[PDB]
Amino acid sequence: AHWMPGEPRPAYLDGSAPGDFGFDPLGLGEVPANLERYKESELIHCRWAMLAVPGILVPEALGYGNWVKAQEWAALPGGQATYLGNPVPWGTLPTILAIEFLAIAFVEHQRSMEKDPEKKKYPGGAFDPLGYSKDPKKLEELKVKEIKNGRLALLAFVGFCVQQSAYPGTGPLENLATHLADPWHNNIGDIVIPFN
Amino acid sequence: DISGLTPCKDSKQFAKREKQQIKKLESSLKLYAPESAPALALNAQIEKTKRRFDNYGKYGLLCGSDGLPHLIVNGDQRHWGEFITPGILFLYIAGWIGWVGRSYLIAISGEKKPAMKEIIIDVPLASRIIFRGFIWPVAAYREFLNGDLIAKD
Amino acid sequence: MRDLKTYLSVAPVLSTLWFGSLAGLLIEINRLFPDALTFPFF
Amino acid sequence: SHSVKIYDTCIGCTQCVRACPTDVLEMIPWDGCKAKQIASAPRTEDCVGCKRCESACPTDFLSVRVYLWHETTRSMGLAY
Amino acid sequence: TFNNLPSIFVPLVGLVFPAIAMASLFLHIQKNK
Amino acid sequence: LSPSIVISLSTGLSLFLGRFVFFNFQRENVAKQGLPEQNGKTHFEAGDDRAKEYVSLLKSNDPIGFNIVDVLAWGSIGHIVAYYILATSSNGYDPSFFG
Amino acid sequence: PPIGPKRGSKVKILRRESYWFKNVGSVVAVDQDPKTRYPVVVRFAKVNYANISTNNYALDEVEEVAA
Amino acid sequence: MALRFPRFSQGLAQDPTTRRIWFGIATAHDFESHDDITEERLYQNIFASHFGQLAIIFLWTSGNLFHVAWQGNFETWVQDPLHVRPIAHAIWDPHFGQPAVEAFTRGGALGPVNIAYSGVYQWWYTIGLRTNEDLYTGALFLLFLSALSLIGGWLHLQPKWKPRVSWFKNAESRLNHHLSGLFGVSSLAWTGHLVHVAIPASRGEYVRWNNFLNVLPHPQGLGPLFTGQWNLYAQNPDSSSHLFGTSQGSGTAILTLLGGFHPQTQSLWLTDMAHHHLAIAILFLIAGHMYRTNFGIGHSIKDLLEAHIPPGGRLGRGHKGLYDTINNSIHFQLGLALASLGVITSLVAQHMYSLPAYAFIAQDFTTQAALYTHHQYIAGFIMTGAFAHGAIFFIRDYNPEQNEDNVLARMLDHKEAIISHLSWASLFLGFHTLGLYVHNDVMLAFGTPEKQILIEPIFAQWIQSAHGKTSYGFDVLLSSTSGPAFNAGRSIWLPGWLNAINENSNSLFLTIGPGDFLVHHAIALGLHTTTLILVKGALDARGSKLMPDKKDFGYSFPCDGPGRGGTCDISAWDAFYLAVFWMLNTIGWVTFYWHWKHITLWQGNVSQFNESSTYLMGWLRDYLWLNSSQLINGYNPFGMNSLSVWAWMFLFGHLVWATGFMFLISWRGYWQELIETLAWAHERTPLANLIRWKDKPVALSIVQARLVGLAHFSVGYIFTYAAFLIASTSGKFG
Ligand code: CLA
Ligand code: CLA
Ligand code: CLA
Ligand code: CLA
Ligand SMILES: CC1=C(/C=C/C(C)=C/C=C/C(C)=C/C=C/C=C(C)/C=C/C=C(C)/C=C/C2=C(C)CCCC2(C)C)C(C)(C)CCC1
Ligand code: SF4
Repeated sequence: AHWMPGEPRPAYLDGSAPGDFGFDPLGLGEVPANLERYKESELIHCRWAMLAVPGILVPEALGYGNWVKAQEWAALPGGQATYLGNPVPWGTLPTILAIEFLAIAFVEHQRSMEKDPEKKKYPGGAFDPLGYSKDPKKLEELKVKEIKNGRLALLAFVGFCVQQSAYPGTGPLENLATHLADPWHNNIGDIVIPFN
Repeated sequence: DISGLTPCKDSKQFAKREKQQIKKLESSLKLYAPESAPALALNAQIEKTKRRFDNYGKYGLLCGSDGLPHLIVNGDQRHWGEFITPGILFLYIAGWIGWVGRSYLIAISGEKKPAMKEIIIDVPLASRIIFRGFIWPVAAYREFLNGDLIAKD
Repeated sequence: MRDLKTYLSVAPVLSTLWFGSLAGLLIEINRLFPDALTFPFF
Repeated sequence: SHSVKIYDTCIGCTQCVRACPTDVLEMIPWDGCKAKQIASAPRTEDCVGCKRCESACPTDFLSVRVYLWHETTRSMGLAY
Repeated sequence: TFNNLPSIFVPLVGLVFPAIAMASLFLHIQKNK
Repeated sequence: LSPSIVISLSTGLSLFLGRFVFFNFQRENVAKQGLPEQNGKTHFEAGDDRAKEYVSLLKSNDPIGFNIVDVLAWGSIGHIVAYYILATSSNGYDPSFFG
Repeated sequence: PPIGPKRGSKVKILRRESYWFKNVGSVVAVDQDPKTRYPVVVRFAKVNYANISTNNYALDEVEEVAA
Repeated sequence: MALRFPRFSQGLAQDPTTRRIWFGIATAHDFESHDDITEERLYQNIFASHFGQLAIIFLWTSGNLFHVAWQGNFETWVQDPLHVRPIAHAIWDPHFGQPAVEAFTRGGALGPVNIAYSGVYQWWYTIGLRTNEDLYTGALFLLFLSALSLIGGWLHLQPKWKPRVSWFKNAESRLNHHLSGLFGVSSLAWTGHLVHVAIPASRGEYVRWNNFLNVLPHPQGLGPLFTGQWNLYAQNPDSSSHLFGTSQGSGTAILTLLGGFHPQTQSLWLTDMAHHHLAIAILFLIAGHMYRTNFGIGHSIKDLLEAHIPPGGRLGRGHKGLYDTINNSIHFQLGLALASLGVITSLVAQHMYSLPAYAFIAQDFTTQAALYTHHQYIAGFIMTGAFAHGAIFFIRDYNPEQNEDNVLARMLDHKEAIISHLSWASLFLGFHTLGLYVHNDVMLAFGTPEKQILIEPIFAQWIQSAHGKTSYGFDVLLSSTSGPAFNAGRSIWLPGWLNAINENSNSLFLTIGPGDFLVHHAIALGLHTTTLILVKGALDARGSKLMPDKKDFGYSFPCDGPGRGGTCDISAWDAFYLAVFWMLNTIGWVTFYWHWKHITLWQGNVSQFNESSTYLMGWLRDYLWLNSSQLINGYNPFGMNSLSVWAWMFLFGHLVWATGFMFLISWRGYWQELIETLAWAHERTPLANLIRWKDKPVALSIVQARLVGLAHFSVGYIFTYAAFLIASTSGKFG
């Protein structure tokens, strides 16, 4: 377990934590309270991004959008979201912002008030149906799996955002389609090396 | 054509400046005999002027409304030769000097009275140290990595 | 010559020799490559 | 008038007194140095402020120390 | 008499008030309680 | 939506967040900062006989401790967000991004 | 026992008000009297602004350098 | 307390010499150093002095208003503004000769008068204030406010209302009130003026105190505001044809965000400024309710500073303990205050010329030059004072044991790095700026201007092209139509802003060139070097290797004697004093650049500046020698003209700028040994032994004479350049 074999491990990164492959070049997690805050925020970023990747790929495969087309309707005054074709009757810009704020603020601020640093990241109980917590010998494996898939989804979200930045008006499945059609001449190389 | 500047081989004001300076030299050339030495020096200056303007034409210099070569120092490759290719050629040479005079100061730092080598330069030691700064950038790089570049007080 | 090389090693004599050589170098370069404003040799 | 305070870093070299053109300073007995003497300053009211005392003090910074203060006719170097 | 008012006040502030202030402040400068 | 509805809904949803959601965070941050300390002592403790924290205005009854000053605060945020909504909606402005 | 450094020991200075602050020096001599407040005479390679290369320093205004 | 005139100091009162007089004048407002002083009495004297300053400010503004109301042609100026000269005040000089009365009669006046180059005409005309009775009423009201401030300053010195030391140290309630009320309610009230008065005044009708409760600033009236339909206040923007002062082409809107200039006045829209002051009023009223005062909510600035300690300790202890080194230290407060004030004064100068707010203030050219020069020299002085008071804080008020390892002690931990890298930046800038200027001087000298090093300012032209200036072809965020910036603002303000900035005749984002690059780097040299001197004096205020006990000698002291090589000008005061020279040089550069760029724009030949600003004989010939002809011809042997006073003031400023050199070059010791001979001669001259001084006539003190030389120097600098910049800009007026 090491992000780069041959590099020395930080003394505070032993490998016991889930996904602790010793990757701290800049030295951010040197004090332990910041490291617990960073673990909580890593898992939060991870869970949001890996929930987001289906919400980006699926509505582009079948939902008739491309994950930014789902936002353009709010940029134009007059027009509401096309949740699978049908328009939503819950208003367009301001009231969805009200519901989003009033819902996620309550959820995330009931998350904030937790003091146990393990429940701050792995609460369980109501958030653990199906009883996938009653055996730590596999729960550690599942925590490593969560961390790994979540870091993968975070990198995939960088892929989404930067493929949107390089190609302004497309989506990731269109990028994969272009790479499956002509894989050599339609890759990143035309952007890292701009011809003009 | 960056920064709203026509190139100097195409700028009419640049050619007008050339013709004005050439006429200013020719009006001073009439007062001398065509075979005399002042006249030949003026003619050499005339050819120097003409090929100077031709060279500012061919080297991609950009001329403004005033009709003078402006330097685009931003980073455009077309004009690296205006600032960056000289600039590196400065930072090399300058960094030669400082890497020499520093190294010399480290080589006469361990003397008994090291101040009588500041005012009386050891030419053998200085000549040994001078070419050490030829490939100075790798020495400075490694001394930065080895910590020998910064004294530890 | 002993103690003449120490005098010629002194900072002003050595500075005038170095800057005379250097100034002649720059002067002959500007004779060879007059009126330079770019480095086109790459 | 002025305030010529001295400090215990004095080594008893007697050079500030020998520089003083107004007899502000005077060596006294002391036990804090190899020379077993230190430079007092009783006649501070006669101090002009010329700081010859501290232009002759061979310490790391200074032992005798002139702090310019209320200027009287004796401290303004006035013969009138 | 309103074009005559500058002629009243420019001396009264510029000659008279400066004499008043200079005298009074010179007395205040040299006073001793 | 009529402006009275907008003002009432946004104010209600602001002091609802203040009464129930963002109460313990605001109050614990208040206790954390505590008081303005002039040289260790507070402004009133050091003197000045005018910076006394008023308690006749903060003593109001509530099982959780809501006071009239929080009613003004959550409610100033309320009217502010409401008027932001109202003016932003009443201004027929086209952002027209990318087109 | 002789107090302080030795008559050739290298030393550095922790006196804030000195010219040679955080600069090394050579201990000339240490006065063994336990009544002189500044016994450690130090010699420095470079002069101060008063063209003086030495001053007496205290024991706690000095630090025996490990070089 | 004491006996003689410096009652506040019994050390100068017990001084037989003339130094008593001078030093009692100088140290009069240094309440921190007086006898029998307490922090309470210091704060109370400061408060009463602030009241006195506010009283003098309102009195000076009342004087402006009275002398424009009595002796001004303001009623005639509001008819044809851009072709009628303002009148500052009349002139009754009994030394004037009849030609000088014939010459100084301007503006259609009954006698000789002075031309208001201050812009009070334009500003007053823009905010309403049409007839002279309005200016009379304003002067009466500001006399009333002067008396009110005097009353307050006397009242808050009596024991029944003397505020306590812990009341001036309430650094949360004061910020709360000043942000909310002094900054927010005042901007709100200025919006109230611009809406009830200045916009109706620009659109004809004269809404005054008698008829402002029964006229509607907007035809609906508080329906839009209360109902939230605020767009109704931006309905009729009096588009593109409005004649200022008349109802032709007028509108009904009061807060429309249009951007850009009026077409007629070439100033900003009063609706724009109304909406502006309203917006910042909301922002300042919001920002006020931040600091906890009495009510159980808000922040404590302590636990914001104490809490901003970064983990990892890159700063150290952070701001732990910085509330106490500012709340208890008035010199830190004053340094920060003057820093912000100098920054925003420079901002005032830099925005009032490029975004002129007043009607027909861009059309009178001498006014803009006088205003920019004024506010920039004021800003440079205020900045120099910010730093001087930081040095005085480091000496008098800084407690290192209270702020160990915090973000402020870390300055002194590595002050050598700051000072040496400022000494690198300034040295680089000067070496290269001067090298390029001298290269171009020599190229123009050798008749080869094509060999000049004309480095285009691509990085400022790119910013201009990021604002809509289509003069460089960079096609950036607001010069490119296909962009997010030219889409989210193309419907609100970018029309007017683009049509204003693209106009080559106004001062908004002037077309720059290589001379602008070179002079901007001269400006950077000036700022970096003044900063170097001031920062070096502030951080070496407590001590250095040459004088580690400097804190014990105070801020201003002459020297530390000739010993230790020589300690001339070692104080932090001396650093300030040298930095005033470098500051005046810096502002002279920025204002020479401004005035030549603008006089070439106003004349029409921008090509003159663009081809002549790259070499210094162009600045000496085509700016100083060329534009000073009509000035120095203010009085010739065969007559004089209206610029005679500016020629005389020009030479006067030269004379005192040279007299400062007497005190700066010639130092004491020569003068004491001269005045000793003079005292001998007076005591031995018959019929003058009768007369004898009471104060023994000593020469000027050393630090005093540095101050006096600096005062003569700066007075001459300022008067010379004021005379030249007004005479040249008023001899031709563009
Ligand atoms: C700091 C500001 C500054 C700058 C940037 C310049 C820049 C320049 N000036 Mg100006 N000048 C300045 C100040 C400045 N000057 C001042 C202050 C004066 C008055 C004293 C002048 C007076 C002046 C005159 C009168 C003239 C110039 C000229 C020039 C040009 C020099 C051409 C030349 O001979 O170099 C050629 C290059 C060299 C001499 C360097 C050679 C270095 C040696 C050979 C070592 C390099 C090789 C090395 C071993 C590395 C190789 C790599 C590897 C294989 C090892 C150049 C544009 C001349 C010109 O052409 O006008 C435009 C000219 O006629 N200048
Ligand atoms: C011999 C030279 C001389 C003298 C003495 C004067 C005298 C005067 N001129 Mg000037 N003038 C002169 C030559 C001279 N003129 C020349 C050659 C020209 C060019 C043609 C002019 C052009 C000119 C103009 C254009 C104007 C004057 C004005 C004035 C008057 C100023 C009003 C006044 O006293 O306010 C009081 C004076 C002051 C506030 C200035 C003094 C400032 C002091 C030094 C600074 C403060 C120091 C300190 C705080 C106080 C210490 C003193 C204390 C004891 C009171 C005054 C009569 C003005 C006038 O008449 O308007 C009313 C006016 O507008 N003159
Ligand atoms: C809301 C209530 C309130 C208000 C209005 C004020 C107002 C003021 N207080 Mg404060 N004060 C308050 C509450 C308040 N205070 C409380 C509660 C306390 C106790 C904690 C204090 C304690 C206190 C002290 C200790 C002092 C003051 C001072 C002052 C005065 C500041 C000096 C000045 O004129 O700045 C004017 C500055 C501005 C209006 C800011 C303008 C800056 C902008 C950004 C500039 C650019 C725009 C420009 C205005 C346009 C010009 C164009 C043209 C019109 C010229 C001012 C009268 C000082 C004073 O002068 O005492 C008399 C002083 O010493 N106050
Ligand atoms: C024209 C006058 C002038 C000039 C050139 C300078 C130049 C300088 N001053 Mg300023 N200064 C001046 C007037 C001037 N000062 C005045 C009147 C005062 C009031 C007392 C001050 C007060 C002052 C202070 C208080 C400070 C400075 C600083 C500096 C340096 C700033 C860094 C810089 O630009 O260096 C770039 C170098 C130059 C501009 C030097 C120009 C000369 C050329 C480039 C050198 C080569 C010439 C030639 C080849 C030599 C041959 C001649 C000979 C051997 C035959 C620099 C040496 C600061 C400083 O030194 O710190 C860095 C500082 O702290 N000065
Ligand atoms: C000595 C001292 C002192 C004094 C000092 C001083 C005087 C300082 C000054 C300072 C200054 C005088 C500063 C200034 C600064 C500035 C800055 C820092 C800026 C920034 C900016 C920015 C950040 C920007 C941004 C932007 C832009 C670019 C434009 C548009 C908009 C935006 C926002 C985007 C004190 C008392 C403190 C203390 C003690 C020491
Ligand atoms: S202060 Fe100077 S003169 Fe006096 S004893 Fe010390 S070293 Fe000698």
